[PDB]
Amino acid sequence: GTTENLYFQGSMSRITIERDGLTLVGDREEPFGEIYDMAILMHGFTANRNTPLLRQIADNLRDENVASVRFDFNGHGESDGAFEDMTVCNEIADAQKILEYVRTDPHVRNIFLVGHAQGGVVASMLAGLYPDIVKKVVLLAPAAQLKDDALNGDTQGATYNPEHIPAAIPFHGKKLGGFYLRTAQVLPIYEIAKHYTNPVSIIVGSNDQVVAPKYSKKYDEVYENSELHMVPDADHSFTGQYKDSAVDLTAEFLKP
Amino acid sequence: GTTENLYFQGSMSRITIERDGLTLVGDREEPFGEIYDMAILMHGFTANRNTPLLRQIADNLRDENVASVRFDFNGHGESDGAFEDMTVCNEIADAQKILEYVRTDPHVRNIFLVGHAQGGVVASMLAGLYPDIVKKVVLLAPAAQLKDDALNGDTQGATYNPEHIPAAIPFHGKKLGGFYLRTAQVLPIYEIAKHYTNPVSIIVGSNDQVVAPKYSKKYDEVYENSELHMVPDADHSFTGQYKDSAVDLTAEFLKP
Ligand SMILES: CCOC(=O)/C=C/c1ccc(O)c(OC)c1
Ligand SMILES: CCOC(=O)/C=C/c1ccc(O)c(OC)c1
Repeated sequence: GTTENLYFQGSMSRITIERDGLTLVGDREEPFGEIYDMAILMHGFTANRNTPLLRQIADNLRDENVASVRFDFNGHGESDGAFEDMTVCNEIADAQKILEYVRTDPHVRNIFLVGHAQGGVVASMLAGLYPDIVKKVVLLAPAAQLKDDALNGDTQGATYNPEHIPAAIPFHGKKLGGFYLRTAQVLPIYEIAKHYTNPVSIIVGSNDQVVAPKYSKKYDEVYENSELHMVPDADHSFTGQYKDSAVDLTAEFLKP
Repeated sequence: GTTENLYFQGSMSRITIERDGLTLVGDREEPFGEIYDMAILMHGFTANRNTPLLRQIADNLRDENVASVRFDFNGHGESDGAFEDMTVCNEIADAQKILEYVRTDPHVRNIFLVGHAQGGVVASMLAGLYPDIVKKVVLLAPAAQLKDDALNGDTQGATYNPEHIPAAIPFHGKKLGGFYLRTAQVLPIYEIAKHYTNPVSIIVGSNDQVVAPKYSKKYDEVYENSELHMVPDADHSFTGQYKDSAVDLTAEFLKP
C-alpha cells in the first residue's frame, strides 16, 4: 500500500542582468516543460526578492506550470546601487530590463506582472508602458500613497518641508534620497496605469496599516478589466496566516 | 602706441561624475574669482556637449563672469552607456547628478539651466523638480514635440505602430530604444515644467523645421515668469549667423 505525491518539480536559476552599469540579482523558477507563462514578481520598499510572500508565490505559480523571476531592485538586497539613489522611476527602469530579459526568452508564452506595495506601483506603471506585452497583472497592497505622503511631507513618520526637500532624509537606519521624494510628488501613477486594459487583480488586506484602502479602490475604478479582493484582517505585507490567502488569489488569477 | 586686448581669462577643467555606475564626461569653465553663478548647459538628441552653440554659450558666459558645466548625456559623446538605452527620464537622472555636483561646490552662488532642444525638455523637467534651487532657465528650441511624435508613430521619419513599439528602431544608422518612445509618450512635460516659477527665457527660430515653434509658445503660456524670443529665419540648431543671436539672448538673460 505505497503512496507517492509529487510536491516540487522544476528548475531554479540565479540570474544577473545589467541596467546602466548596475548588476540586478534575481531567482528564476520554472516548471518542467519547454514552454510556460512567466510572472515577474516585484518586492516593496526596503524589502527584497526573497520575502516569504514572493518565495511562496513563485512556488505555487510553478505548481500551476507558471515560471517566475524575482529581482532585487537597485539599492536593495544583493543588487548594485546605494539605497539613497533608488527612486520609483529607476525601479521602473530595472523592471523594464527584466521584462526585456523575459520577452526575449524562447521558452516563454505570456508575461504576467505581480507587484507588492511599492512593487505594485512599479508593476502598474510598467504595465501602462507595455500594455501590448503584459497579459495579466496582480497588484498586492499597491502603495500609491507614497505620492500623497511625499506631497504632504510625511513619509511613514519621517517629516520634511515638501517645498524644500533635503538632499536625503534619515529613514529607519537608512538614507532616503531627496530625489526619491521629489519624483514621488509628480509620479503619474494612475495616468499611466489606466493604459493597461488586460485583466488585473487587486488584493488588499482589510487591516493594512501602511497604505489606506482608498489607493486599491482607485486602481479598481480606473482599470477597464479589474477585480478587487479585500482579504479580511490581512496586514500590509500579507505575513504569517495571511500569506496563504494572497498566494491563493495570485495563483488562481495567473493559472492556465 | 601700445595696445592690450584680453580675449580669454579663467580655468577649464575636464569633469567626470557617476550616475548609477555610468561615467558622465563634461567641461567646466569658470572666470577668475572665488564665487560665481554657474550655468548647466544641456545638449540635444544625438548631439554632444561640444556643439558650436554650447561652446560659444560657455565662452560668452565666462566673459560675463558666469561659470558653466556641459556634460555628454548617457549614450552620447564620451559619456558611458549605449545610445539605445538613453531615455528622456535617464537624461533627467544624469542632469540631477550634475545639479548635485554644482549645488555641492563651495564656489557656486546661483544655478542656471540652459538646454537646447531635447536638452531643453530635460532642463524644463529638472527645473520643475528643483524649483527651490534653479534661479534662471534658458530653453533653446525645446523639443517637447518628441512626445507628440512618439504618440503619432513618426520620429523624424522613423515610423512604427505607437501601440506596439519594437524593442529598438533603426534611426539614422543608430538604434533608438523602444523604452525611449514608450516613456516619451507619457512624459508630463508641461505639467512638471509649470512648477518652476522663477525667470525663464525661451529662444526659438521662426523657421525651426525639426520642432514646431508652437511647442516654445506653449512653454511661454505655461510659465509664471517667462519671456519668448522668436529669432526671425533661424533654424533648429541656431547655425551660422543665428548662433550669435541665440548666444547673445542667453548671455543677456543670465548676466549679473
Ligand atoms: C513597497 C513597499 O512599500 C510599502 O510597504 C509601503 C509603502 C509606502 C507607503 C507610504 C509611503 O509614504 C511610502 O513612501 C516611501 C511608501
Ligand atoms: C534635443 C535635440 O533634439 C532635437 O534636436 C530634436 C528633437 C526631436 C524632435 C522630434 C522628435 O520626435 C524627437 O524624437 C526623439 C526628437
